[PDB]
Amino acid sequence: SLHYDSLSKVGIIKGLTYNYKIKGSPSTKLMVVKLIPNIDGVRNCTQKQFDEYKNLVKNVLEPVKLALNAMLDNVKSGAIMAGVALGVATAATVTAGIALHRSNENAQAIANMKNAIQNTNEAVKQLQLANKQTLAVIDTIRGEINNNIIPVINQLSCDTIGLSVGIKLTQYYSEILTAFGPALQNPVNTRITIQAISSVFNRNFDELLKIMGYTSGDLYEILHSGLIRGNIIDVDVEAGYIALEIEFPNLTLVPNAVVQELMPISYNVDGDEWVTLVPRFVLTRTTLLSNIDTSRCTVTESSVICDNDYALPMSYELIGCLQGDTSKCAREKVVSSYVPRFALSDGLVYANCLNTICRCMDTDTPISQSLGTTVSLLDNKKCLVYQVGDILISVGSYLGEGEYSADNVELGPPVVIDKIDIGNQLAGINQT
Amino acid sequence: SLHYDSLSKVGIIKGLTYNYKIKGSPSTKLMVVKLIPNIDGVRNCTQKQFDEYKNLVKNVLEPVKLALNAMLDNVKSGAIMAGVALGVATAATVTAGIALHRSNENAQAIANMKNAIQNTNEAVKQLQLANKQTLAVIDTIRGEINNNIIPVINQLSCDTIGLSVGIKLTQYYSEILTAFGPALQNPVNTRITIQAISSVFNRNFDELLKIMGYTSGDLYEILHSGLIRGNIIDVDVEAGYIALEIEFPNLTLVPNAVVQELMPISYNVDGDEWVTLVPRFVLTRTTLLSNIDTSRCTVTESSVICDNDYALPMSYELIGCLQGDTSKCAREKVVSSYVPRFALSDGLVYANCLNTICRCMDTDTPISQSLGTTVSLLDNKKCLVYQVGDILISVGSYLGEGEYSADNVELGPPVVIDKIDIGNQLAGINQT
Amino acid sequence: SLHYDSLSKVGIIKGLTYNYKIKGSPSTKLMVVKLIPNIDGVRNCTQKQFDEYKNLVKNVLEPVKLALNAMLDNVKSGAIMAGVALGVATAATVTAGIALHRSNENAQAIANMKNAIQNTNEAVKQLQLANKQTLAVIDTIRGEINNNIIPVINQLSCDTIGLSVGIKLTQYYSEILTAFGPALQNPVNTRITIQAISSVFNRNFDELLKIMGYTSGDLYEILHSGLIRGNIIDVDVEAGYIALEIEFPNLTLVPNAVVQELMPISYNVDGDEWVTLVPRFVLTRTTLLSNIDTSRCTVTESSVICDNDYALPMSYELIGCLQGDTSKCAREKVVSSYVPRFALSDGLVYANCLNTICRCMDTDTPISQSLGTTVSLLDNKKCLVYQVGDILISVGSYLGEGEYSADNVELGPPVVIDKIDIGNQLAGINQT
Ligand SMILES: *[C@@H]1O[C@H](CO)[C@@H](O[C@@H]2O[C@H](CO)[C@@H](O[C@@H]3O[C@H](CO)[C@@H](O)[C@H](O)[C@@H]3O)[C@H](O)[C@H]2NC(C)=O)[C@H](O)[C@H]1NC(C)=O
Ligand SMILES: *[C@@H]1O[C@H](CO)[C@@H](O[C@@H]2O[C@H](CO)[C@@H](O[C@@H]3O[C@H](CO)[C@@H](O)[C@H](O)[C@@H]3O)[C@H](O)[C@H]2NC(C)=O)[C@H](O)[C@H]1NC(C)=O
Ligand SMILES: *[C@@H]1O[C@H](CO)[C@@H](O[C@@H]2O[C@H](CO)[C@@H](O[C@@H]3O[C@H](CO)[C@@H](O)[C@H](O)[C@@H]3O)[C@H](O)[C@H]2NC(C)=O)[C@H](O)[C@H]1NC(C)=O
Ligand SMILES: *[C@@H]1O[C@H](CO)[C@@H](O)[C@H](O)[C@H]1NC(C)=O
Ligand SMILES: *[C@@H]1O[C@H](CO)[C@@H](O)[C@H](O)[C@H]1NC(C)=O
Ligand SMILES: *[C@@H]1O[C@H](CO)[C@@H](O)[C@H](O)[C@H]1NC(C)=O
Repeated sequence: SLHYDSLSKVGIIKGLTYNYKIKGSPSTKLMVVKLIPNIDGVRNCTQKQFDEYKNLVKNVLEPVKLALNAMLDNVKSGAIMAGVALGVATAATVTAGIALHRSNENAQAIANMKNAIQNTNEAVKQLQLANKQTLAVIDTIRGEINNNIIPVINQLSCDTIGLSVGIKLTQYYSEILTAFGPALQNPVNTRITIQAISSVFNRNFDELLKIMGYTSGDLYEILHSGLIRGNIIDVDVEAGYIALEIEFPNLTLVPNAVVQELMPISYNVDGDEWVTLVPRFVLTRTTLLSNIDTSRCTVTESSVICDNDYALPMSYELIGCLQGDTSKCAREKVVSSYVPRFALSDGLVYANCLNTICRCMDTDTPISQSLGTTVSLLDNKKCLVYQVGDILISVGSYLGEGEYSADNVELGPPVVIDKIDIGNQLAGINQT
Repeated sequence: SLHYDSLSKVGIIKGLTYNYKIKGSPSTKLMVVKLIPNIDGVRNCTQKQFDEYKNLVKNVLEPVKLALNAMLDNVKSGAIMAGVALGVATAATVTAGIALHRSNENAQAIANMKNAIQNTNEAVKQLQLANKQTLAVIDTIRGEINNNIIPVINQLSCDTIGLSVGIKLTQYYSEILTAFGPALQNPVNTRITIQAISSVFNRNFDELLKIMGYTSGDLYEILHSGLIRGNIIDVDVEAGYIALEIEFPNLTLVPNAVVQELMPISYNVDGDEWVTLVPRFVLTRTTLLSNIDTSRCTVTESSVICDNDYALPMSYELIGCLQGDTSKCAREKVVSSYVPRFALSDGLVYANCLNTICRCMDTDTPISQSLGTTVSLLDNKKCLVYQVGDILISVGSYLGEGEYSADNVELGPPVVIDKIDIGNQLAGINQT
Repeated sequence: SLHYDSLSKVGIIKGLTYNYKIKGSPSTKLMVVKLIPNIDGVRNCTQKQFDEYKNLVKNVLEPVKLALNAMLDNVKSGAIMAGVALGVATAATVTAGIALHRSNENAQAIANMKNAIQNTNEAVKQLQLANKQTLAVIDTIRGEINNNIIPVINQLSCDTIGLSVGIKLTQYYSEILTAFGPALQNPVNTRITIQAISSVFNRNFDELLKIMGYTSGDLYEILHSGLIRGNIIDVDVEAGYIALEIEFPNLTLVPNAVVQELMPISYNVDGDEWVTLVPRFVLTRTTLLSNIDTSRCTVTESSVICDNDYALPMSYELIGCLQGDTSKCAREKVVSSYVPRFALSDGLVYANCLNTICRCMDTDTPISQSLGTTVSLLDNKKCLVYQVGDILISVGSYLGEGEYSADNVELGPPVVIDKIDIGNQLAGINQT
């Protein structure tokens, strides 16, 4: 439970409040990415280039089929994993293996549609499966032929058509190696985001989502957070395609979990300028404080959205600091020319008026701050419009038992923190 | 003030000297990015796809217009911010809000040109505003229609034209969501680099700069450093466009500020190989040393260019080390097979001749180093061409009071530094 | 030498074993990237735009030619570097300078083919040099003209052809500045990966490799690891091209070097849930342990592939921990809702049955764990199929002197580790 009045006196001002969300239950859609295109219309001119290409595709997929079959043979049917056959695995790996087995029904439904997939002549098509599920099938290369070669085909000789298609087949191959590289090497454990899958399809993830029945504008939270992901459930070596299953997860709101932002400003210590060291975000669960590493999460207007729960333990001293004992708040000296010197909270302005400019516009007078005063509070008790630095701002009233003051503030120890500095410091401590 | 003679004896060799620059005053140009294209020529074939598209654009921009109006209503007219209405903000946020108000004059000048923007039929066009400012207007989609559909339109049926344009409209939409995503969610505080804006325009930032009156080759320092940035000043929901203001800042040379590079090499300690731990870059201001985090700056041939002043405090022990007391310089043991074992400074070579190969080519003799000697200096007093490792090099003369030696060098404490290692070490220290 | 039985008792389970590889000897191929295209077929319509373009290219390359000549003049002929003329350099810089001199023979062979390069009319061409080496020559722009303008040229007026080509020339220029930016500023020391070079050629690295005589599928280890790189050996300012030399290195298997993965799980301490802090990867050389920073390496199915040898020293306490003294293993408390609670190793399952669900399926009974027990081992001595969490798994037999137990496990000190937390903690330690 954060204590805001004692924190503001060491320059820590209450910022925005966000709620906390984590990935919830799954929902899936099926997709096929074709590696071997339908080249009807250019077959006689491109015969040489196309046969070379097909052989390369086969060599890429054969090792993938072996990896997928190796895992399927370790699961029998809930489903039981053969621990001895698998030998070594993480809990996540074992779970992925079981999931692959469960998805085999969809893989078979897709395989039985092989002819419909092969005979598709449009870059994007939707097929129906025997189990009433839909399948999104894409062949980027066919699109490029339909748009760039066919409309002008009567102007091109076969040598030109052959060379032109060969370059297209080749650049597509490079896009596959880049987007699915890791997934082809480890098809059981690797997941691919929708924005990465779309890099094979000219980067058009909006089209892929539309086929699967979604509007991009309605998926902002899971799309932007990178939570729409797929995995390889099957491959067909001779047909030349990869079967993916794509997840569109729900989000779970975590009860009694609040993420609070803190806004540090500089403060005065007998003529010197200092800043207090606290984490930007603090996670509170009912009553307890913990650390939240938001560099691994997406922060939105109202929510912090994480894939999993990333709460980390907070040190004893930091909890003591945040709960109101300022003698435990480590501070660092400011040496650079800029640092935030004011902030707005609940309509009031907190500022270091010894390092920035504070004036009352109603009276055209300067605002003083004694050297023993750490921060100054600007409210509407005496003046409505203040000049703070290069801006003018109107403020509200102060709520409290009496006039705000920061005349006798207990400060924590000074620190210098860096990788090299800690090395030198800790060595000095143990050497002495 | 760095002491180079005592530092070279622990393997720290003086490297290149750079000056220091930070962002200076702004200069701006106006731009409009059209989301709804001019489709004259295909209107009858694309009617269905185009109407769906326009509705999606409207839904994307409406929330942006609300965010922009919400901030404008908090500023009245210098301009005064309503702190109570805003409630909670950083100093940066308040400044951004005031800036938005100031840019409203340009937003109105652009709005009054709405018909000229809508009736543009070229991918890139320059318009004149009533206030004698120019406006750069782009519509990437129109370019694609002019280049890929119109020249072959007599070969295409309407079903084909409809589908072909639909895919283009859709992929453009995806590029907008990726490039301006964060900016549409927070249009007041988010800034976009020119190389990111250009990702909507086929990645052609040179064309965008040319229209705005600049040559890319003359903007290397601010272009490469990521300092050319824009922000959203207005949107037009029904017209389907975003109005941006793009900054082309001047750079400020910081007086008496010098950034000095240090080049660590290994050295000998009684048969073991050690390296001293110092920061690669040290910032000096007149006489004082501080840390500079160059991972956040662009380092060029002669300058270190930072957006803001990022100087950080340096620890007491590290200052003592760098100023000549080598007993304060922490060292780490070398366990890997490679480490720099020599360096060139002021025409002279410093090397660890117990771990690498040092020979005099003039006499074809080996160069000895006693076990108590930390580093050896190779100069032209005795030999002109030296073999150092696998290279041959000519050297200059040594400037000093007498022969260089490193026979009695006081060394600092040994350390091992990592995240896990510090955890274990600090725990051991407090537990004991 | 890792001690696995005592480590499993604090939740550290043996994971996968990888071998260790580093970059070996070089092999090279030559390439030319043309900046000034062959525009035969559109010369009369594009005259204005083309002349402006050529002037811009000249201005970009002139400074590069000066940097290259400045270094060549410091090397005479093994080759000898002029240390005085160079002044200040790292060992790496001096080596790069010597290498540039050695590559000058190839630069001359390329220059003598200038007319063959200029008269090439296909996007990708292979030329023969007088020294029997091949040269890969690319001109992306020519490809775009051959594919998008010529087939429809009778439908386009000159104004249209002029504008259309101008946009293509301009976007190409932007791609060059992005891909070779750093290389043009520092042509002696900067290296470019093949996937970055290919970003000038529509991202088609498979085509570039094919011309140079390679199959992408056979280069997975060096291609994916980023070890296929080139450097600028020459430029021709008037002709408008950059000459590159591209390296295709062999890999060296490091003898007696093994990289071992560790898999941490949670464990019980009197009702609390804790996890032990160890590095994920440990490098062993014959008998010695060291740290390996794999974030700088590519991890493949069987190998860890690094550019250079990145072994780092390991602390005394961590070695003691890993070699069997568990009182030296620092631990951290779990506060988040998820943590791995089991793992599979050598067919056996290790689990924390106080925090997850453990049951025997053969008898349909729960598996107990006393509060004083740290971890539980699930083997086939009593039950074949276990339920662990939400999965079912079959297990093998335990190899040892008797029944596995973890009743009296000595634990190391508790820690909280973060950047801020260490700052506060170390300050408290020195202040007290
Ligand atoms: C652990 O605590 C000790 C004692 O405070 C630290 O040693 C002292 O550190 C200060 C800087 O914080 C040194 O500053 C100098 O003090 C003298 C006063 O004699 C003043 O004239 C100088 O201008 C400067 O301010 C002080 O010399 C130094 N004391 C000694 C005996 O060396 C120590 O650095 C702390 N350890 C860590 C890792 O922080
Ligand atoms: C703080 O200082 C103490 C005392 O120097 C450190 O304890 C000692 O650390 C060394 C390694 O630096 C251990 O190495 C061993 O020393 C014995 C000599 O008895 C030698 O035969 C071994 O081959 C090895 O070199 C030494 O055992 C250990 N001393 C004790 C009593 O355990 C301590 O590690 C330092 N703390 C930190 C965080 O650095
Ligand atoms: C270095 O060691 C000392 C001594 O263990 C640490 O001080 C103590 O730290 C613990 C937390 O680890 C504090 O926890 C509290 O203990 C009281 C028992 O009196 C209990 O009732 C509370 O609920 C809570 O568990 C303990 O108060 C504190 N001791 C004192 C005198 O303040 C110190 O934090 C360690 N330093 C570092 C950097 O770890
Ligand atoms: C290739 O096949 C198409 C479709 O039947 C035909 O129109 C074209 O003339 C054929 N080209 C050659 C060289 O046979
Ligand atoms: C569409 O409009 C254009 C321009 O007037 C015309 O040439 C074309 O024939 C029209 N197509 C149809 C299907 O009406
Ligand atoms: C440009 O040159 C080509 C090739 O000789 C010719 O066919 C075309 O008509 C010329 N165009 C003009 C405007 O002279």
